[PDB]
Amino acid sequence: GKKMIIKKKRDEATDFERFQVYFAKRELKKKMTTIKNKKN
Amino acid sequence: LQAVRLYEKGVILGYKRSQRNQDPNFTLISIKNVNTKKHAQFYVGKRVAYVYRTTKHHDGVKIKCIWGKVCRTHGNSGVIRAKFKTHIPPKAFGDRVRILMYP
Amino acid sequence: AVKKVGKIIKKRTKKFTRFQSNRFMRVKPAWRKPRGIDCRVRRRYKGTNLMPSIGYGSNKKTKFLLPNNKYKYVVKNVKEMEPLIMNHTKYCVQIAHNVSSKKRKQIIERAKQMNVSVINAKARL
Amino acid sequence: YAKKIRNLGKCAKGAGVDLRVHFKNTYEAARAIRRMKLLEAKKYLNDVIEKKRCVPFRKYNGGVGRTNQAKEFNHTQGRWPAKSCKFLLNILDNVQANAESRNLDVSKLRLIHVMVNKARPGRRRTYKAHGRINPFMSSPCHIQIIAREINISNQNRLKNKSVKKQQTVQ
Amino acid sequence: KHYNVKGKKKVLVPVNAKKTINKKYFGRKVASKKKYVVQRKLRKSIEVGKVAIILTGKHMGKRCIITKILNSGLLAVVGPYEINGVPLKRVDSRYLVVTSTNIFNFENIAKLKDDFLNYAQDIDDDSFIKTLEIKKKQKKLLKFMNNVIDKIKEIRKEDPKVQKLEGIQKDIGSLLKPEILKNKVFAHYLKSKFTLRNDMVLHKMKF
Amino acid sequence: MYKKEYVIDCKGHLLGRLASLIAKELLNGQRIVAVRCEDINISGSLYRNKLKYQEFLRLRTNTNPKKGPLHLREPSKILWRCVRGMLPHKTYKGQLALKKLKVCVGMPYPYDKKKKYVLPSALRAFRLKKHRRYCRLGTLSSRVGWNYDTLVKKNEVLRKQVSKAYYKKKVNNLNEKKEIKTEALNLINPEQRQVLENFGY
RNA sequence: AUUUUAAAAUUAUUUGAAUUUUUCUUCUUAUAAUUUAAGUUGUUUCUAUACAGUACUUUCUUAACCCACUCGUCUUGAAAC
RNA sequence: UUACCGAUACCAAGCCAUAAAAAGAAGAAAAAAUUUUUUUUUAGAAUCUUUUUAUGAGUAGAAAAUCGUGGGGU
RNA sequence: UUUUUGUUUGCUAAUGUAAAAGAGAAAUUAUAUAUGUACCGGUACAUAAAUAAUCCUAUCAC
Ligand SMILES: O[C@H](c1cc(C(F)(F)F)nc2c(C(F)(F)F)cccc12)[C@@H]1CCCCN1
Ligand SMILES: O[C@H](c1cc(C(F)(F)F)nc2c(C(F)(F)F)cccc12)[C@@H]1CCCCN1
Ligand SMILES: [Mg+2]
Ligand SMILES: [Mg+2]
Ligand SMILES: [Mg+2]
Ligand SMILES: [Mg+2]
Ligand SMILES: [Mg+2]
Repeated sequence: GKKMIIKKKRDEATDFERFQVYFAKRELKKKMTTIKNKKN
Repeated sequence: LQAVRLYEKGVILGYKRSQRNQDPNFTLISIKNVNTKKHAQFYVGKRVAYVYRTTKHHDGVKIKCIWGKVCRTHGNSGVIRAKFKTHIPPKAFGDRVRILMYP
Repeated sequence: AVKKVGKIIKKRTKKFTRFQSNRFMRVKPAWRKPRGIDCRVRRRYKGTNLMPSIGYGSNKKTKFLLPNNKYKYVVKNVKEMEPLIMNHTKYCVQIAHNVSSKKRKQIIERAKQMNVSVINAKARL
Repeated sequence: YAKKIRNLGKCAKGAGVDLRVHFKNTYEAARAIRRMKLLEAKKYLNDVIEKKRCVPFRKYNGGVGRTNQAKEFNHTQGRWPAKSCKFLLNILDNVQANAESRNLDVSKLRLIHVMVNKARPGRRRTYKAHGRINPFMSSPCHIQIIAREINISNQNRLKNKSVKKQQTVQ
Repeated sequence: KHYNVKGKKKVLVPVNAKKTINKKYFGRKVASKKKYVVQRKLRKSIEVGKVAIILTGKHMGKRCIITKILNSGLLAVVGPYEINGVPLKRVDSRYLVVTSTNIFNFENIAKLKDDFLNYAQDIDDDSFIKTLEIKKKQKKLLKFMNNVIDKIKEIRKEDPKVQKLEGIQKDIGSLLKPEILKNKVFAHYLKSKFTLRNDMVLHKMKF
Repeated sequence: MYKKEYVIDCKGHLLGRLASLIAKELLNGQRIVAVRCEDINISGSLYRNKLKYQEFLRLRTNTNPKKGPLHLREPSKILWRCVRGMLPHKTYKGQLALKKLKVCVGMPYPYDKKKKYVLPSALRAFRLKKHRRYCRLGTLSSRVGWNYDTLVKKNEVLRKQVSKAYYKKKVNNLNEKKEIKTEALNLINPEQRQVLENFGY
């Protein structure tokens, strides 16, 4: 059900919203990358 | 990232065809992830460009392009018919084509 | 196919070559209409040479117009040049293949005076 | 002669009018020769006359045997057409002489045009079967030999487009 | 002027007859017998402060904010030069995919709307079309390479209309920029280019 | 069929249908690597299949069997033949398409590290009722003289161990990534985080 | 060089009616305009500030997709073994 | 049960011919320039011109319109 | 191997691509169930179950 709802959200999103999501992902990646580096 | 897509990818397939009759006036195009009639209709007015490379330079370049309009959907499975300014060469039958977002 | 340029429509740019003119030397390309049983061309089987037919003809209005839009008029002499003084936008001069060079030059000169186009000015130039 | 030369000062020509040799063998020989320094060609001819190196019969190869020397030209068939070779040699010699008479170095001369045309057949009669006369004609030839001494648009829009492309690349 | 047939209300715009056509059996006459051509009428998504993606230009894929419905049908667009790099650019409605996002919907930038509107109004149609003289001058440079380009650029700069346009653009930037900057995500979005990827089906997209 | 090269895992598929699927793709313009061809299933009973094969073999050219129907008995080879059958191979385009196809028994050098795809409309589990007789292609091949079946099986088994090893590592990596994500979700920005949560990620 | 008119329709007016009380309500008295009449015109590029270029035209050349059986002939019937 | 593909058949539009039908023994239009020049035309060939509509398979055969070759008078 | 410019007498500078626009994605296996994990194929516990309807990877120039 959750996945369905996620899919629906994705479908209905505005371009800006998609962009926002992308930005968020990028931020996470940055943070994630940093964490990985630290671990190393 | 260098270069921005902005088009849907496609494959320029056969001509519009009988079993053994040609019809070079229309080309059949498969558009990436569009599998149904309904989806196909979305692309109806979009402009299609077959871009191709050559050895001899022309207008000072090795790449030239033939333009088309995308005319109608084609049978149940998301394929579309496209009509071009000049008919496409059949050398093209397995090639990639671009379906732009304009109109 | 069809060869639109201006309003000038040509239905069939390809020449209709004689059947089998491509198979035996002795048979020239000049259209001849096939007769006799079992022709294939006569019978119009898919894949053979086409038969010239009246459908192919150009619109009565643009017919003998060349790409220029002027009817070609053959010119052997100044006297002949003269009928087209009141027609420089509708007929274009071609100088006869057999005209000597001086005469040709003269004709060309005349044409320029008249504002009439010459389609073959360059012969012996 | 058939070739487009431009400058005949660096060229030496030689011809054979109606040779009493077979057109096909001679043709083959000519082919073998072609695109070679004159002296080398002469040497080759000499060798063929003495049955040391063969000429490869590649065009008119119907029934011609299967020699050992043909491996030199990546072929299987080859022959040593004696009389024809001799004739060719003579013509080569003539050409050389002509060159000498002018002012061309024989070491730097290459055969640029070795043409063999077939002349009019010399008619003879052979007798066959049940009282039947048949043509026993020859295949004469003309030989022509030439030796030679051997050592946008701009458009403003287009320009703009190009510039843009360059920028993109950068 | 407008006509209301069958309940459409189409709106007429005065047009000029330019093409001449040969008469049947005497002297030529103008092609157009019609004096008024129906107005373009844009789609029910093109607004005054929405962000759109330019599909075809040199700034291909850039996200630029819409400015003025420029009466000639085609609209004016700005990606506030000091942020996105898109100048005061005239564009057709078809070569722009307008997103559902509006600038004047944000709480910070909504108050500076009247000024923007005024600025848009100030921009005109004839300020875009380059006069023939300039074109001629540009051409004259064809008869080294980069030097030519530089010359062309200089010529372009020289144009008084062009200068005016530039000034207008600058003014717009001044008006808008700081607010945009403050909305950092929004600014980033504006900056970035829209690219289709291997998941974006396009036909199911509601952007 | 817009990928560079599709690697198809032929295990658990139904032969003819699979071939058909391949052929169209090939025609369109897609490089296909049919991998693991020993485990392709045929819808007939094994014995029936064998009989059919025998019959096929029997139809050879009477004058000189050096020409005529070449009875290629490798499972991959068989698959290839089938594919060809469903193609206009006598033309140029058809030939090209045929060439584009590559068939492999088991898994070789590069096609162990590439993602293996499955054709769901051709699967045996989805196309046959489970009270009908089916036949493994490898077995059939063996029956009509292929010999290298056991060896192939052994190779496959060996590969499996390697895959398992790799898989474990992959799993570990995934877990690590997840952990990192969990850690870092609190280190971003509130609104952004919320947005991310909303969109599934 | 008068059926690219006349009317229809529409727009802004003006007189009288109607029951379908209605910013497309209809007829009608009169006037201008317009196009939904009365078969496509306009805007901006580009070719191009070119004389021929790699662009454009066209002849030839192979490709390629699809098709295509030796013509004449006598014959119910010929690609005909 | 839908959906679709699919003819030289059908429909819509053009153009070609054929057949028939309407009908026919005087006149300035526009553009570009800068009120006057320049640019185009300014039609009337009866088997001809303008327009309209329908139609177009074809061996044996018939007819018509053309096209070309050797010579003749003009 | 790296760099630069180019491939705009029969020759002696030299071009071609049936396919780049992110051509992204390595468990295995069953289909009336599989996969791990931990012990001894068996047991117990997890885990997938519209599985690519996903995940990864993009634009942060200077
Ligand atoms: O089409 C059948 C057939 C052929 C071949 C092939 F040619 F590939 F070896 N394989 C078949 C198989 C196969 F073994 F699965 F390949 C099964 C059933 C029929 C087959 C044969 C062909 C001759 C007449 C009917 N049986
Ligand atoms: O029919 C009139 C006409 C008159 C005369 C005339 F009376 F002079 F002999 N001759 C005509 C001729 C003519 F006989 F050849 F002279 C042809 C056509 C019309 C003619 C036309 C009427 C339209 C204007 C031209 N003359
Ligand atoms: Mg018959
Ligand atoms: Mg016959
Ligand atoms: Mg065929
Ligand atoms: Mg009989
Ligand atoms: Mg008829």
